[PDB]
Amino acid sequence: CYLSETANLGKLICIPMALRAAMELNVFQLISKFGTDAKVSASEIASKMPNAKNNPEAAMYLDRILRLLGASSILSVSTEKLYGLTNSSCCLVPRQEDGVSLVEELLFTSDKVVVDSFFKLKCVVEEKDSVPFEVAHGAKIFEYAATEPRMNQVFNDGMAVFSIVVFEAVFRVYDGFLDMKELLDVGGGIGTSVSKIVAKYPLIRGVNFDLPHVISVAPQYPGVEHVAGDMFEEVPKGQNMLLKWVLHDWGDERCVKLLKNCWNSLPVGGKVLIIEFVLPNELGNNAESFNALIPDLLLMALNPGGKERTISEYDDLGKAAGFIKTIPIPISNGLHVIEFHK
Amino acid sequence: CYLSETANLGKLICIPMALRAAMELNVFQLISKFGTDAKVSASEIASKMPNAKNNPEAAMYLDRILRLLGASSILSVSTEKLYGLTNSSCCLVPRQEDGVSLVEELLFTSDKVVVDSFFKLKCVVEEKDSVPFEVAHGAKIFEYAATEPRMNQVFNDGMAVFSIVVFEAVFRVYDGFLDMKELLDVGGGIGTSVSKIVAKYPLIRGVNFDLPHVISVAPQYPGVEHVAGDMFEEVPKGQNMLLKWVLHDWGDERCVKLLKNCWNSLPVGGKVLIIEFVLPNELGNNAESFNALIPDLLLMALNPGGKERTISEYDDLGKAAGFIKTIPIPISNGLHVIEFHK
Repeated sequence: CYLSETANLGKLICIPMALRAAMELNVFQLISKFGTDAKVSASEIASKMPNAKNNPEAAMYLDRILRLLGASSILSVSTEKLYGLTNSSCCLVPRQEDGVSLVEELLFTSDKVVVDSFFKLKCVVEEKDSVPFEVAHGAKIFEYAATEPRMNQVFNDGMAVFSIVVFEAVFRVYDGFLDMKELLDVGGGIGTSVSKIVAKYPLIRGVNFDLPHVISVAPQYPGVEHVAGDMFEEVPKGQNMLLKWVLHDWGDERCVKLLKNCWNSLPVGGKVLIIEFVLPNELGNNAESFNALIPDLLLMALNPGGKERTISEYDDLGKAAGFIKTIPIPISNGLHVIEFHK
Repeated sequence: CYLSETANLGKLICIPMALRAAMELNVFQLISKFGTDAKVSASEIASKMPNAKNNPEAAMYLDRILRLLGASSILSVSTEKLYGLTNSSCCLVPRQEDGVSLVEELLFTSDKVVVDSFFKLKCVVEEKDSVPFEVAHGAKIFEYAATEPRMNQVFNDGMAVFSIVVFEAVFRVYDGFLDMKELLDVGGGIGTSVSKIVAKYPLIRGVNFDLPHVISVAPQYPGVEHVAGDMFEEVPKGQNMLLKWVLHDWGDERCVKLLKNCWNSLPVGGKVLIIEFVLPNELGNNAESFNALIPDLLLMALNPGGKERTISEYDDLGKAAGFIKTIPIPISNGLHVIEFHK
């Protein structure tokens, strides 16, 4: 009956926006600053909030946003209501170690520019060659970013803090980093990714490869030697090559051409490591299943032409260039490390 | 484990914006226009979209979206993917009788002018007397809606549909109407409510009562006398009064005067009927909880004066006006008739 689905389906938008506002207001942190498995009032949390000081009602409005995150299991409740951090609410407290937390990723996935793009998802389907983001902002995404600092930050801050947790995950399972001479990181960005590798495997020689306009600003890393160029023209010579989140940006023709350029500048007895989220064929309310789908949608909103992929499809791509024995390694919740051997 | 909490919290934004594009692309009617327990595929669904006749990749993208819906169980999945309506997917298919769905309501809860307002939920906690809608748009809700047809209509079409399903329930459960001659709808707008009531119970002389400019347009219905005026000044005399989704738009001191004025124009054994979704005293992942939270959020966003309330709070209000019996009557998933007996 309807008055069922008015709640089931009507909560769907309400939760993320309530979460977002909580993140924006620190909440998840200010709560942790009180203790281990602690349990706090709205009136308290708002008391540890500078620009609330001037607002009386600060208390009651916060209690209304929180009880939603409560009922959502995103927070935990006791009785004046008392909220406390949860398993999948701890990823929102920045570590005292660095400052890391899922916050920066999530504030990006749900940014007005991402959602305003989603608000036009119905266009990939109706109009051929429509870019939701373009339809939504009337600029090529890279044009927009060039003139929109806040948008640029949010994207970079996000795919970084993310990349970190993605790498901590690979520096836990994967062993293949022991017994490497050099990795050549393709579309390596400004080298951070590999910087990380060089420092936990000094055994390795670091080559960051990306476009000249990128490389020119890349910081200087011990082990990381930068090299500018067009990976679609020619990847540089090397033994081990990284492709973390590069193939999902690109189609099939183009994905091959890059994977080809890698075979060439790679010796026999040597592999291209490809760090991705592999799309199961059995999609379910699995984090396996959802870690592929989130990007697919983001990829449809921001990059009509990219796509996440099933282990079947990587193996088709990473073979029509001339590889064999594509050895996929499960890492966590879908993070595979599809090895492409020459 | 981060890489787990990146889907649980990550999906929270994608699902809604997917459902939207789905409803918008008209996916739930087309899967139905196939059969009863039909399992259909993007390729076919696409060919039914006359707008997607000329966008080759049409199907490919629809598939990419519908996947995300399958995972979350809006749709149902099988093996190419084949999807079909479900209990929920169903409540988004316009009925043979009336053309009614949750669609119009869910397309409003998630409309851009509402999300935009959600993207300032935090303002309610910080800046005192702040109204996210106003922060986000410049205008007050009504200023904006008078110069913005598309928004105005979306809001009507949603409030419309919601009422229809909300009553169908009331009437399946509440014995009180059979046993009434006069019903005065206080804040009835164009009195579409007190019509539905009189139409099903024609021994009732209905009175619809709202402000001149509202009443100034209401149409004419059999068994309904319209009456212009200001409920917070005087309320017309009447055997019984209805107050559907009124109390919740106002704060305690101002609900009390409205209910006072009501108690002043009632005979003894007269009663105010309060139709609200009621805030449970302990919340959870239950339709009784969200059916109260969703509106309590939309309020903070669009009218922060308004709140949802607990049966005990509604009772305190009534008693303040000098009624003397509160009979809470559960209807469905949190929906109530609360009777204030004079």
